Amino acid sequence: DNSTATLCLGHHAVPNGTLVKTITDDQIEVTNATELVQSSSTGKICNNPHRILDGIDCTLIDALLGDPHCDVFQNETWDLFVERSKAFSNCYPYDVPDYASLRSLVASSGTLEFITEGFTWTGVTQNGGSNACKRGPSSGFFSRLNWLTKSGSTYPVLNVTMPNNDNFDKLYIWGVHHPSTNQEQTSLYVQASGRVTVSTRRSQQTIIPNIGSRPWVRGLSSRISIYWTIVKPGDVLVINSNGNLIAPRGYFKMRTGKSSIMRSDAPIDTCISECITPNGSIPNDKPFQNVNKITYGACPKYVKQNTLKLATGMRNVPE
Amino acid sequence: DNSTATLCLGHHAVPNGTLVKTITDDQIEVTNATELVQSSSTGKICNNPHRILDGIDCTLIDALLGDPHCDVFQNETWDLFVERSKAFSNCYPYDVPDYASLRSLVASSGTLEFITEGFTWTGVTQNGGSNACKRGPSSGFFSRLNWLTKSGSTYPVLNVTMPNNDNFDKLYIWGVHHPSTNQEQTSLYVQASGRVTVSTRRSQQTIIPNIGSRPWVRGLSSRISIYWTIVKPGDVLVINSNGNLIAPRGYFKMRTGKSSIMRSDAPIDTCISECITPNGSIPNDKPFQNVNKITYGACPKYVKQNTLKLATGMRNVPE
Amino acid sequence: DNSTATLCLGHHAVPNGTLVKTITDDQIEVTNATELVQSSSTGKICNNPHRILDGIDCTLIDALLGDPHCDVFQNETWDLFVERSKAFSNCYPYDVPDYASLRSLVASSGTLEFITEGFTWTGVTQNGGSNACKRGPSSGFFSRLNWLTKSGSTYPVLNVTMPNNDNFDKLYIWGVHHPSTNQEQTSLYVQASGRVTVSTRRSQQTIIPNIGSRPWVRGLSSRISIYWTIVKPGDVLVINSNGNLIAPRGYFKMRTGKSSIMRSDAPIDTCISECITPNGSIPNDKPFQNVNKITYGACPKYVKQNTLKLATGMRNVPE
Amino acid sequence: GLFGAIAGFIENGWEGMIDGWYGFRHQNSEGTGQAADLKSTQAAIDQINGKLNRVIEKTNEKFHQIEKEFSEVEGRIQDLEKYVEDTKIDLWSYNAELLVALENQHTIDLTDSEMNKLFEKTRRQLRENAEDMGNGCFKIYHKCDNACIESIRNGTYDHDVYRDEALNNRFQI
Amino acid sequence: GLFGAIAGFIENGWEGMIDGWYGFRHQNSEGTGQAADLKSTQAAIDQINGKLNRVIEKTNEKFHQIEKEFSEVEGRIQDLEKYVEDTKIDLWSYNAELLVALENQHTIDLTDSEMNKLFEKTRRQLRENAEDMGNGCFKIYHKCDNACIESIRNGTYDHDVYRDEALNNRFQI
Amino acid sequence: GLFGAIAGFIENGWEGMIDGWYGFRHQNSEGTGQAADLKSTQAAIDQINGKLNRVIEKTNEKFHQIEKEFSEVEGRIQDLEKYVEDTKIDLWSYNAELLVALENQHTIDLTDSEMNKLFEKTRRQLRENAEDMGNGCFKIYHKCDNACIESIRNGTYDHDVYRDEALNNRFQI
Ligand SMILES: *[C@@H]1O[C@H](CO[C@@H]2O[C@@H](C)[C@@H](O)[C@@H](O)[C@@H]2O)[C@@H](O[C@@H]2O[C@H](CO)[C@@H](O[C@@H]3O[C@H](CO[C@H]4O[C@H](CO)[C@@H](O)[C@H](O)[C@@H]4O[C@@H]4O[C@H](CO)[C@@H](O[C@@H]5O[C@H](CO)[C@H](O)[C@H](O)[C@H]5O)[C@H](O)[C@H]4NC(C)=O)[C@@H](O)[C@H](O[C@H]4O[C@H](CO)[C@@H](O)[C@H](O)[C@@H]4O[C@@H]4O[C@H](CO)[C@@H](O)[C@H](O)[C@H]4NC(C)=O)[C@@H]3O)[C@H](O)[C@H]2NC(C)=O)[C@H](O)[C@H]1NC(C)=O
Ligand SMILES: *[C@@H]1O[C@H](CO[C@@H]2O[C@@H](C)[C@@H](O)[C@@H](O)[C@@H]2O)[C@@H](O[C@@H]2O[C@H](CO)[C@@H](O[C@@H]3O[C@H](CO[C@H]4O[C@H](CO)[C@@H](O)[C@H](O)[C@@H]4O[C@@H]4O[C@H](CO)[C@@H](O[C@@H]5O[C@H](CO)[C@H](O)[C@H](O)[C@H]5O)[C@H](O)[C@H]4NC(C)=O)[C@@H](O)[C@H](O[C@H]4O[C@H](CO)[C@@H](O)[C@H](O)[C@@H]4O[C@@H]4O[C@H](CO)[C@@H](O)[C@H](O)[C@H]4NC(C)=O)[C@@H]3O)[C@H](O)[C@H]2NC(C)=O)[C@H](O)[C@H]1NC(C)=O
Ligand SMILES: *[C@@H]1O[C@H](CO[C@@H]2O[C@@H](C)[C@@H](O)[C@@H](O)[C@@H]2O)[C@@H](O[C@@H]2O[C@H](CO)[C@@H](O[C@@H]3O[C@H](CO[C@H]4O[C@H](CO)[C@@H](O)[C@H](O)[C@@H]4O[C@@H]4O[C@H](CO)[C@@H](O[C@@H]5O[C@H](CO)[C@H](O)[C@H](O)[C@H]5O)[C@H](O)[C@H]4NC(C)=O)[C@@H](O)[C@H](O[C@H]4O[C@H](CO)[C@@H](O)[C@H](O)[C@@H]4O[C@@H]4O[C@H](CO)[C@@H](O)[C@H](O)[C@H]4NC(C)=O)[C@@H]3O)[C@H](O)[C@H]2NC(C)=O)[C@H](O)[C@H]1NC(C)=O
Ligand SMILES: *[C@@H]1O[C@H](CO)[C@@H](O[C@@H]2O[C@H](CO)[C@@H](O[C@@H]3O[C@H](CO[C@H]4O[C@H](CO)[C@@H](O)[C@H](O)[C@@H]4O)[C@@H](O)[C@H](O)[C@@H]3O)[C@H](O)[C@H]2NC(C)=O)[C@H](O)[C@H]1NC(C)=O
Ligand SMILES: *[C@@H]1O[C@H](CO)[C@@H](O[C@@H]2O[C@H](CO)[C@@H](O[C@@H]3O[C@H](CO[C@H]4O[C@H](CO)[C@@H](O)[C@H](O)[C@@H]4O)[C@@H](O)[C@H](O)[C@@H]3O)[C@H](O)[C@H]2NC(C)=O)[C@H](O)[C@H]1NC(C)=O
Ligand SMILES: *[C@@H]1O[C@H](CO)[C@@H](O[C@@H]2O[C@H](CO)[C@@H](O)[C@H](O)[C@H]2NC(C)=O)[C@H](O)[C@H]1NC(C)=O
Ligand SMILES: *[C@@H]1O[C@H](CO)[C@@H](O[C@@H]2O[C@H](CO)[C@@H](O)[C@H](O)[C@H]2NC(C)=O)[C@H](O)[C@H]1NC(C)=O
Ligand SMILES: *[C@@H]1O[C@H](CO)[C@@H](O[C@@H]2O[C@H](CO)[C@@H](O)[C@H](O)[C@H]2NC(C)=O)[C@H](O)[C@H]1NC(C)=O
Ligand SMILES: *[C@@H]1O[C@H](CO)[C@@H](O)[C@H](O)[C@H]1NC(C)=O
Ligand SMILES: *[C@@H]1O[C@H](CO)[C@@H](O)[C@H](O)[C@H]1NC(C)=O
Ligand SMILES: *[C@@H]1O[C@H](CO)[C@@H](O)[C@H](O)[C@H]1NC(C)=O
Ligand SMILES: *[C@@H]1O[C@H](CO)[C@@H](O)[C@H](O)[C@H]1NC(C)=O
Repeated sequence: DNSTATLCLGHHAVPNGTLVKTITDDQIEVTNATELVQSSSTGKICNNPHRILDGIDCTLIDALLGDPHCDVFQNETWDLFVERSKAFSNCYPYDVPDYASLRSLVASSGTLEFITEGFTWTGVTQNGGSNACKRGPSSGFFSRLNWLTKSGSTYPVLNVTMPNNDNFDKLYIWGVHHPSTNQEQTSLYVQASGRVTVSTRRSQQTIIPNIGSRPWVRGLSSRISIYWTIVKPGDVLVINSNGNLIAPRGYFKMRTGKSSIMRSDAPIDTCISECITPNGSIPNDKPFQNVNKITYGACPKYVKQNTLKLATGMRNVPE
Repeated sequence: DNSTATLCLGHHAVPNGTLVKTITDDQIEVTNATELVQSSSTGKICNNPHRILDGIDCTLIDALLGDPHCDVFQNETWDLFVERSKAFSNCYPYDVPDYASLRSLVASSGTLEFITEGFTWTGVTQNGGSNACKRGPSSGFFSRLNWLTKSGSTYPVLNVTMPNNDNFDKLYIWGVHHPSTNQEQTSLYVQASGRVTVSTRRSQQTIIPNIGSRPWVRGLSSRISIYWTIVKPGDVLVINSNGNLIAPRGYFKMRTGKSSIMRSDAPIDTCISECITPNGSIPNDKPFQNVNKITYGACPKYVKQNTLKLATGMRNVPE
Repeated sequence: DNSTATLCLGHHAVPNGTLVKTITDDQIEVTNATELVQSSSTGKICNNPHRILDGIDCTLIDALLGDPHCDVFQNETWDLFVERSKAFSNCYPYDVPDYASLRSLVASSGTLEFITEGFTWTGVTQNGGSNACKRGPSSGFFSRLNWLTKSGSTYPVLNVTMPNNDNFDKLYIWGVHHPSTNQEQTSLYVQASGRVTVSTRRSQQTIIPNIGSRPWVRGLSSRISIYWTIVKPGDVLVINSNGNLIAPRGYFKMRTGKSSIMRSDAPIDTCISECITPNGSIPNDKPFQNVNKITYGACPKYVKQNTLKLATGMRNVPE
Repeated sequence: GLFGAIAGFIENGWEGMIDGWYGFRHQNSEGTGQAADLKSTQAAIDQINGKLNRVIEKTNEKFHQIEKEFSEVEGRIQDLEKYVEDTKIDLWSYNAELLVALENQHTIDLTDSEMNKLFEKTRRQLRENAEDMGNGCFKIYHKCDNACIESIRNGTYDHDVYRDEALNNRFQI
Repeated sequence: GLFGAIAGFIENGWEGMIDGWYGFRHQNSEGTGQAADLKSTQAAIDQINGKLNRVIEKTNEKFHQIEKEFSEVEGRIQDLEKYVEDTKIDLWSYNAELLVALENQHTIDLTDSEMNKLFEKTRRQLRENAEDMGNGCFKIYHKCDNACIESIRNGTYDHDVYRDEALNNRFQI
Repeated sequence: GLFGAIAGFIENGWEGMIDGWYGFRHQNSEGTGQAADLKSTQAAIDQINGKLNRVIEKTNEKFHQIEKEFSEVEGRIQDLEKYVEDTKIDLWSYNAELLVALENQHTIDLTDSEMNKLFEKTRRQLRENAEDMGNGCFKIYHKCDNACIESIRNGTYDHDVYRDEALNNRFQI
């Protein structure tokens, strides 16, 4: 009875194996890895867990103002407002000095609740309609706006007030008319040079209208410029005008929330996915993502790399 | 006679011990650690080593312009201007287009040194006061501002110059008056439509006044808009006006300081703390802080976490 | 015959050696290192591989508008436009509301191609010149601008269009005149109160001129304000004016490129350096740089440290 | 790897070993064995699991942010919106790149270590009854059947039982 | 720990050992001892201090920054101000989180190593006069009083003196 | 270093060794030798090269950025432009500082390891024919000329040939 024995120690290798980046090695083969960058999408937006509002063919601004074909969106609420590329305006031609900011601040509010207040317009005609903004059989205007023309042939100096006696902020959206011809200017407003002042106690803004031709937008050369004034609790809204004023019917409520807006053409689906991208909803099981820098929800960090393998095994040394 | 001996090697453990985050471990116990996040404050602001100026009931803007109750702040100097929430305005009602920028650029200057320059206002009345801005027994105005009304019944076209023949920058603060009524407009300025142009050789700005009612602020519907123009060494300041001009009395000096401003109600104390926060001063022994993102001085970096233990001992393995 | 032997194992040390920062050590000596922070420059800007354009004594804005001495820069093209500090203006005195933005968007365009479009100006005198802007023998104006005065003694309401029937974006650069005196205002434009509106179908802007003195710049008190309007493919440019209109002769082309602008007085040389800095071109063989935060091309990251040694050898332990 | 076991004194891995990450190939009088060690394999798995969980730990959540695409050309403010967005993406990109670089380097050294721990644990367990050949195998200088090999594997090897026999076998001329 | 000493082949620490970080519990003919090793303890303390100083090293110092709180709703410029502030705080939060993770992991391996260094230092000092039991203890195969144990501790142990006695005690049948 | 070789149990390096990074100083009957080991030096050079390359690896490239210098005082927008630039520079400055800190700590440990690898590889090669003196030298207990030392150096050392002579020389009273 005379013999020895051998005991070898070792680890495992794999036939396949995965290249990985290290500190001293550009590429080096390990037993296994996992992708840290999420780089594909389902292609559609899950209706959960966020409250999504599909704007179909309405932009948030058009919905806000009350473009007749956007009447479905009255008092609507969202976490994400999705603006589709096929959106069109079909009311009176308009433009917004800092369009971007209005679109932003309303997005974040995440509500279109409109409270109608009893403004009194002494000695001027109201509810001015237009063929460029049809409402069913006859013609009309934005729903959240009052078009003021003259009475008989007299358009007085408008002096109205509306104090904020509530505990929330008020958002007033009001406008200014810019007529094509001096001929048009006087027919609606009398005074050939109108003027609109809207103010709180903290600040003000006066807009003087500007007569002249713009290009044909819905058969019209005239324009309406849209403006906004926020009124804090205990402040007051004063409106002055000797002409060219597009009256507000009341205010929008404001909320401090997690809500926002996104341009996307992705369909909407019945599923749950916390992280949304314009490309569709994406899973968030990974730390990093390469889909789109624009995101909504608890998302992975956008990164330039399309792939990033994290070693989940030892160095692979094969036979 | 024959026997052996045993020599063991080992390390120490502790009865208590501290949980710590690692690369492979969410929590794991070590011998001892230190906090890397400073998460508490004294509650008060040390008067050192920074030159702190307690605004008390004055905003920097009110102190700048010369609101009578802010007269103590004439020529004042600071590293940090502290603005209290109990601050009020008690002069003529006013607003500032880009209030924020003014408040900022003056903060950074870190001085309120005002140089009175011999401006000549031909054919107009100066030193206009008001009951909304009382000075001792009678009524007054901002101290750094000249209210120009008309002479007899004539308000000529004001055309004045003031070349910067010094080697430092000049800061000019001037205004425009907005009357409540056309009745008020002509009583002070004659021409029913005033105008103010202020210009260097590099740029310019013209403000046309806007008549109308604002809400009652200290019994007044009228307002004053506040504007600023910086004049480089060699350049010239020109001032035009056919009415509604709130003249400057001279200029403020400018410094490129390490000075700034901070909103806070923390009391001020006799002590030395380099790092300041609106919650009070915080020590800077740690690399990270969780008190407030708003800081002044040599401070730890603001971070989202309240705690971050750094292991200062071995893994703890107890008996 | 009894004998043993000795085999020692060791590593090398060097006589000199280099101090290096570590995780546990402020300074510690190793066998060798390399600089990771690039901290010196050649002093000059290599003419390769980027297309560099030396503005000499012209600014990009002066070159754009057509300041006579900047006539060499017509239709020019750059990857980098280098602005020298010895640059002057020698045409009609001017200012640009948001100068900075104009200078930038044109910088990024990287081209000054100008397309002359046959605009029709009815009942007004064209090609107005000035002695403050000499073109060889006689006087003149900016090359890319048309100065409109009145015909006989009449200046009709100018109403013109220029629809973008191409597939690229158009850049129109146009102006507004601000006369010194009402005496001047009427002599050129008749109507003592001019007005310029320029608009697309999406947005608009009216500029009302402001009469008054500015300081003597090239013997003149008058000014011209410069404005810009981009016109998308399909859109229309409309121009209205009852006076004070500085007409555009046509448009500039737009390119989305890698082009930009830089202030520097470094000479330009014949060499190849991918990375440019106002101090001159710098090599990019290092990941970090301390020369200047302002860079162009594939550059190292600007970093606050002047030096950052990376150990390329073992710890040094000498005899 | 800092310990020079995997891709070190052990020349290659074992594509046969499916039962675990580390283990024993043996050769004795009574034949051949091959079993995977749980305690070292587990250690290497928990740590890699532990570190995977740290990395996958839910990073933060934003909602309303700045716009990141623009149809028009605006200049200064837009320039600033793009530069903010660009430098942000760059710093994350560097974090992501450096993260894996560090993690992977470590994961490698972790596993190398775990292999070395299993070796030195076995070395001590054997005491004077064996010798290090160099290639990650010992020569056990005594009779060591499958039941004997097993006792090493499960940690219950008594070196005294075999010492006199192995010691004596180790010194012959 | 990468070295498998602390929480490895040394099963637990010593709550008793107040005098230092690493040390020696012994058992000889003349009784019991227990002392702490300075050199290894110092080494571990200096590096941990060395790295503490690096972390506490005064970072940067700002003065006039942007505004970070807003009483009014302003839209776009304010959106940009807030987003810039948030992405900054996030990138610092990551740096802080990853810092301690890296530092802590290291601190553990550093102390583990220092433990292992002491063990191997002692192993080499004893040469042929001792054997590794596996639990971080040696069996000194000779007579070794408190004066003898001491000589090991203070690094002045002469193995020749004891070799013949220990060597002879180690190979008996 | 974590392995305690360089600046550890090897008290100093060798300013004489020009030919490489690691190596052998010997002392036999027939005289004195000194050579550098290629394989361990290469391992240590390739890794440091491998990591230098990772660090120098082309970082990104920008073109039109924001303006970073201003001749005028503007307030809010300029405030925001400067703060964006400043916080960007700071995050990079921290990355740059922390990079070399980590890298350098590692480079040191890596080379310490490579030294330890060479040592243990030699220890294993010699088997029973030598003993560790404590200072990174073995005493080869047999006769070992230049041709013998060479065999160790190039890896082709046969311990069987010398075992009987060495083993016998090692135990004499
Ligand atoms: C979107 O939301 C808005 C706001 O709602 C708020 O937010 C949502 C999300 C919810 O949370 C909701 O609970 C919140 O309130 C909704 O807006 C409402 O819309 C309805 C109709 O769609 C409006 O009702 C009509 O009002 C006409 C007159 O209005 C006022 O003004 C006159 C002066 O001209 C006063 O004399 C009146 O009293 C009215 O006064 C208003 O009364 C409200 C209720 O008391 C007040 O609102 C309340 O305010 C308190 C605060 O204290 C709380 O906030 C409450 O929750 C809130 O409701 C409001 O402040 C006050 N306003 C003013 C200015 O004083 C009416 O004339 C008209 O009646 C006709 O129609 C009825 C049929 O539906 C019929 O029963 C009537 O008899 C009458 O019929 C008419 O008769 C004449 C006879 O000559 C005929 O000629 C006519 O042809 C005939 N008409 C018709 C149609 O048959 C309506 O009742 C309501 O005022 C308005 N409220 C607000 C706050 O804006 C909106 O509904 C939501 N949109 C959608 C799509 O869901
Ligand atoms: C805050 O700082 C500001 C600025 O100062 C600077 O900053 C600070 C921080 C320090 O660093 C300081 O050193 C810096 O200089 C200070 O502002 C000063 O305020 C004082 C009063 O508080 C002003 O003095 C009054 O001037 C009146 C006349 O004004 C000028 O204009 C008229 C034309 O209408 C001329 O005829 C005068 O000569 C005055 O001209 C000025 O003279 C200054 C002094 O030389 C010049 O300043 C110097 O400028 C140079 C530039 O090269 C440097 O910059 C210097 O450093 C700087 O000092 C200035 O340029 C020049 N301006 C012009 C446009 O030409 C006087 O009438 C009045 O005198 C009365 O009161 C005296 C009693 O206090 C009395 O002795 C006099 O006799 C006179 O008495 C009056 O007489 C009449 C007779 O008819 C009687 O009926 C009256 O009853 C009687 N009145 C009274 C009250 O008794 C003042 O002396 C000073 O002009 C002003 N300087 C500046 C630069 O703005 C301010 O003091 C600081 N505030 C605080 C709270 O500390
Ligand atoms: C910088 O570039 C710009 C733009 O060019 C573009 O970009 C560059 C980078 C290149 O890629 C280029 O290829 C691109 O096109 C250049 O701008 C050009 O400049 C030249 C001269 O330098 C201009 O030519 C003069 O035009 C006068 C008439 O103007 C027009 O309007 C009248 C009505 O008022 C029409 O009847 C005319 O036909 C002209 O119409 C224009 O014709 C162009 C040619 O087809 C059209 O341009 C083309 O458009 C198409 C689009 O389909 C493509 O884009 C092409 O690439 C582009 O070229 C243009 O659209 C069209 N516009 C309109 C509104 O209809 C002429 O009268 C004048 O001729 C005189 O001078 C000649 C000597 O050179 C001489 O031979 C002629 O006979 C004539 O002589 C005059 O005769 C009278 C008689 O009484 C005498 O009294 C005079 O003394 C005598 N004059 C002289 C000087 O002797 C010119 O030919 C051209 O219009 C202009 N093009 C554009 C697009 O703006 C510029 O050259 C570059 N700068 C530099 C420094 O290089
Ligand atoms: C998720 O959605 C993101 C947003 O859409 C994706 O990023 C975008 O990707 C597209 C690429 O399709 C980029 O669009 C442009 O493509 C054109 C090229 O098309 C034309 O030019 C070629 C020339 O070869 C011509 O032959 C063709 O006929 C076309 O006319 C380029 O000219 C543009 O420069 C641009 O690259 C978007 O720019 C890009 N957006 C961003 C922000 O990067 C994203 O990749 C999607 N990801 C997933 C996973 O779905
Ligand atoms: C140092 O100072 C910083 C600035 O003050 C501190 O940060 C701020 O912390 C406060 C905590 O109060 C936050 O203020 C708000 O808190 C109210 C909660 O009160 C209301 O809600 C409850 C519901 O239970 C209700 O019962 C009450 O009646 C109240 O109506 C919230 O409604 C607000 O949304 C808000 O969170 C600030 O938000 C916060 N600042 C920021 C910028 O987030 C900081 O924590 C201080 N740190 C130290 C160490 O002192
Ligand atoms: C100013 O010019 C515009 C454009 O030349 C004129 O508007 C055009 O009017 C016709 C018929 O009236 C329409 O078919 C075109 O579509 C219009 N073009 C544009 C661009 O709007 C307008 O008539 C002129 N206006 C005045 C007041 O003279
Ligand atoms: C325009 O309306 C305002 C607002 O109602 C009027 O100002 C009020 O005037 C009375 C005294 O006459 C004050 O007691 C109120 O406090 C004022 N209201 C506010 C909101 O300030 C003003 O009288 C009107 N002005 C004109 C020119 O018609
Ligand atoms: C308004 O004042 C300015 C400045 O005093 C006058 O412009 C000066 O005019 C003379 C020649 O007439 C020039 O030598 C000066 O250089 C000018 N000064 C500046 C600052 O430009 C101008 O004449 C006045 N204008 C009116 C309409 O009265
Ligand atoms: C540093 O680089 C190498 C690598 O460590 C070294 O050989 C040399 O001494 C140093 N300097 C050089 C190559 O200039
Ligand atoms: C370990 O293995 C031995 C030999 O095969 C055997 O006696 C027993 O099953 C194991 N020991 C224990 C405690 O389970
Ligand atoms: C080491 O300990 C021994 C035994 O107590 C003693 O001789 C001596 O004091 C110590 N050595 C030195 C160098 O001090
Ligand atoms: C190793 O060295 C020995 C002794 O010098 C020599 O015989 C042999 O050539 C070397 N082996 C190899 C494989 O080169």
